[PDB]
Amino acid sequence: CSFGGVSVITPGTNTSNQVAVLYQGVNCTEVPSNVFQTRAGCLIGAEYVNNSYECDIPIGAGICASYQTQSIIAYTMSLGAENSVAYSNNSIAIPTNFTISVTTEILPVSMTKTS
Amino acid sequence: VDCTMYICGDSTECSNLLLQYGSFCTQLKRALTGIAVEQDKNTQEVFAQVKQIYKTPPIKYFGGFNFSQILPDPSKPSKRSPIEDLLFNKVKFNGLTVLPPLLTDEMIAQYTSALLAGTITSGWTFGAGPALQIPFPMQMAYRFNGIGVTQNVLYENQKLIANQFNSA
Amino acid sequence: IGKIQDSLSSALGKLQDVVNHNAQALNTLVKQLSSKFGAISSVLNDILSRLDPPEAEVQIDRLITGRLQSLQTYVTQQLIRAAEIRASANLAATKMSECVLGQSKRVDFCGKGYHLMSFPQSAPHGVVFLHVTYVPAQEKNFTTAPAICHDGKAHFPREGVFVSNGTHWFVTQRNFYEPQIITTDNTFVSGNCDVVIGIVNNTVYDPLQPELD
Amino acid sequence: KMSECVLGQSKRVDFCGKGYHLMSFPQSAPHGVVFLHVTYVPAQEKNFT
Ligand SMILES: *[C@@H]1O[C@H](CO)[C@@H](O[C@@H]2O[C@H](CO)[C@@H](O)[C@H](O)[C@H]2NC(C)=O)[C@H](O)[C@H]1NC(C)=O
Ligand SMILES: *[C@@H]1O[C@H](CO)[C@@H](O[C@@H]2O[C@H](CO)[C@@H](O)[C@H](O)[C@H]2NC(C)=O)[C@H](O)[C@H]1NC(C)=O
Ligand SMILES: *[C@@H]1O[C@H](CO)[C@@H](O[C@@H]2O[C@H](CO)[C@@H](O)[C@H](O)[C@H]2NC(C)=O)[C@H](O)[C@H]1NC(C)=O
Ligand SMILES: *[C@@H]1O[C@H](CO)[C@@H](O[C@@H]2O[C@H](CO)[C@@H](O)[C@H](O)[C@H]2NC(C)=O)[C@H](O)[C@H]1NC(C)=O
Ligand SMILES: *[C@@H]1O[C@H](CO)[C@@H](O[C@@H]2O[C@H](CO)[C@@H](O)[C@H](O)[C@H]2NC(C)=O)[C@H](O)[C@H]1NC(C)=O
Ligand SMILES: *[C@@H]1O[C@H](CO)[C@@H](O[C@@H]2O[C@H](CO)[C@@H](O)[C@H](O)[C@H]2NC(C)=O)[C@H](O)[C@H]1NC(C)=O
Ligand SMILES: *[C@@H]1O[C@H](CO)[C@@H](O)[C@H](O)[C@H]1NC(C)=O
Ligand SMILES: *[C@@H]1O[C@H](CO)[C@@H](O)[C@H](O)[C@H]1NC(C)=O
Ligand SMILES: *[C@@H]1O[C@H](CO)[C@@H](O)[C@H](O)[C@H]1NC(C)=O
Ligand SMILES: *[C@@H]1O[C@H](CO)[C@@H](O)[C@H](O)[C@H]1NC(C)=O
Repeated sequence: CSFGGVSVITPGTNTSNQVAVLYQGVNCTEVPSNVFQTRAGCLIGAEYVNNSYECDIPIGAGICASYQTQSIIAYTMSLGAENSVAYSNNSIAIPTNFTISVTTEILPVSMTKTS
Repeated sequence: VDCTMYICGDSTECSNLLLQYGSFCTQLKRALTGIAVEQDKNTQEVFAQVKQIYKTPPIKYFGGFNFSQILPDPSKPSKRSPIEDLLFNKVKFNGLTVLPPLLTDEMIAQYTSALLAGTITSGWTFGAGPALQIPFPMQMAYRFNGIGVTQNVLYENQKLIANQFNSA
Repeated sequence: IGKIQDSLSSALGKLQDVVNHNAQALNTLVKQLSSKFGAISSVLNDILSRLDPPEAEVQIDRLITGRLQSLQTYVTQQLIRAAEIRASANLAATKMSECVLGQSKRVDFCGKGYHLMSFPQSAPHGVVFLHVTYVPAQEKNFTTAPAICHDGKAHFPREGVFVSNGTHWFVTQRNFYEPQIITTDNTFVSGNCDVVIGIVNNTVYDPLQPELD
Repeated sequence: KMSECVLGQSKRVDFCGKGYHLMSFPQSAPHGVVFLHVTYVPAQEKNFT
């Protein structure tokens, strides 16, 4: 037939009560506005934009959703900025200053002893 | 796996009887969902180790050394390299489903090519901060110092060393 | 150090997770004491009150089997969760040795940057490391050469790089810009200047030659 | 390995191949990664007093 899980995408009830719905790996013509077909299923209640942001809520196969443009949106995540090294056969870059930085790292060591 | 659809499966005399077992099926779905969320974090931790998406310069001439078999192939939809193309040619049911990974392998190939261009252009500086360009022969000479060889041994043998790399 | 205090006072999800998983499992264990598993009730004082002993054995066994199954599932998942906490504690013990009682050279093992030092802090069921690292900043480009030719000889820097500000040639150390005059005290010689590719012509200054004379 | 053999030079013996680690290059495989380790191997020794 065409079974599959149903997932609900929400920006959080402390932001809004709108919702989008993913029918997982179901063809979006046999579900029963915005109907959008994904490699991960049929998405209802979000509009597809052409921009690309950092991932917010992961849908799958490169698609994420966000509450931005008010409602939720889809798109393809961003790997990162774009840095272009001016490499040449006789050029070098050398630093003239520094910063002292300090970061944290958290690790579990134990859990509770039960009998 | 949908526990209820694997066990009973359509029938209704089976669902009411299975309802008598408590939360055995909720535990199993939690266990399988944790596994699936861990598989994306595995890949994020191996490959997304870079701030920017670095590119190699067009001229593409690093004092000789030849990296063409491991740099990306612009005439492809996937933009994989020649060796990444060699590696990729060698490797519905009763409630069962396969989810897709969050990262396509186009994205993974794009992370790996940026890690490669960071190394060929900046040595090890992009792994500790901003990428600082250095010529490749001089970076190779810094690395010869790190193994305890004096750095004129590289500059006086550059062509032989580059040929050996290329043959290997 | 003043910003760690703000960012925390205003992130411990890996410690909160461990706690949540154990509580969610202990609650599922108790919530199973109220399932029939195919019996007339969930209470032994109800099978021992409306059944004669030959008929209550069959109903008590159905509860025994279910409760044993549930207890043994609890005990398997705890073994699998403890084997994961064990590896995390083994990594924490290595970081305490290599980042707190030493200076590490391994890249990205004791922070991001160049490791200077680390400080431990205790947490509810774990440990926080505060990593202090050096990060270089504010880079300039110069032009470089691998060696300098002078008097028919090729000179290489002892511990630096040859750089040019446009018209003059100096030696710096590689991570911090601090230019010096190229002399025979910060360079060494090997060979003649026609086998290296990229040599430049420049003068290498001898300190004795003038001073003596 | 990606941190210590690709983003730096390692002095740990045999962590990045056989020989003295020079540098390493990553390639993506299906469900995995391949590391090409470049090392320096000494050759043609003579004996001395
Ligand atoms: C190196 O960077 C530091 C900043 O980290 C510079 O010091 C700052 O200088 C500005 C302008 O003089 C002041 O407003 C800041 O208060 C200074 N920061 C600190 C922490 O004191 C320093 O001048 C830079 N050095 C060079 C040579 O550029
Ligand atoms: C880098 O190496 C490759 C070999 O893997 C070179 O490409 C080959 O070059 C030979 C002649 O030198 C040709 O016969 C082959 O057909 C080439 N194979 C190709 C193009 O796939 C390549 O030229 C080298 N790069 C440079 C700059 O010399
Ligand atoms: C090092 O020099 C290069 C060469 O100009 C600089 O890189 C160029 O910067 C301009 C302006 O930011 C860009 O429009 C070019 O695309 C860059 N790349 C080139 C020309 O190949 C770079 O800014 C210099 N670095 C520092 C730290 O001053
Ligand atoms: C490169 O650095 C040198 C510094 O040695 C500069 O030359 C000196 O500049 C100062 C101030 O302009 C003068 O008082 C000196 O007479 C110059 N010569 C010497 C031998 O010290 C030079 O201008 C710098 N070049 C560039 C392009 O910045
Ligand atoms: C570096 O210096 C050497 C020696 O001063 C230069 O060698 C001379 O180059 C000229 C022009 O090519 C020739 O006419 C001479 O016969 C060369 N003499 C020797 C002893 O080789 C060399 O050309 C200089 N390099 C540059 C780039 O100017
Ligand atoms: C250095 O000299 C030693 C001998 O002192 C050489 O070792 C001998 O090697 C030959 C050939 O393999 C064997 O037949 C002998 O039995 C070895 N000698 C002993 C005492 O066992 C060694 O091969 C020489 N190495 C070089 C690079 O010259
Ligand atoms: C949650 O609600 C509180 C008060 O209603 C507000 O201060 C806070 O910003 C909200 N959180 C988010 C993420 O909107
Ligand atoms: C859904 O069915 C239609 C009708 O056959 C088909 O054109 C479409 O490609 C199907 N969906 C997908 C994702 O292939
Ligand atoms: C996104 O860009 C493509 C370019 O091929 C265009 O065809 C499409 O209409 C755009 N989508 C929207 C929603 O504007
Ligand atoms: C660097 O490349 C230039 C081409 O712009 C060439 O003229 C020069 O000989 C090269 N030098 C070295 C050291 O490779």
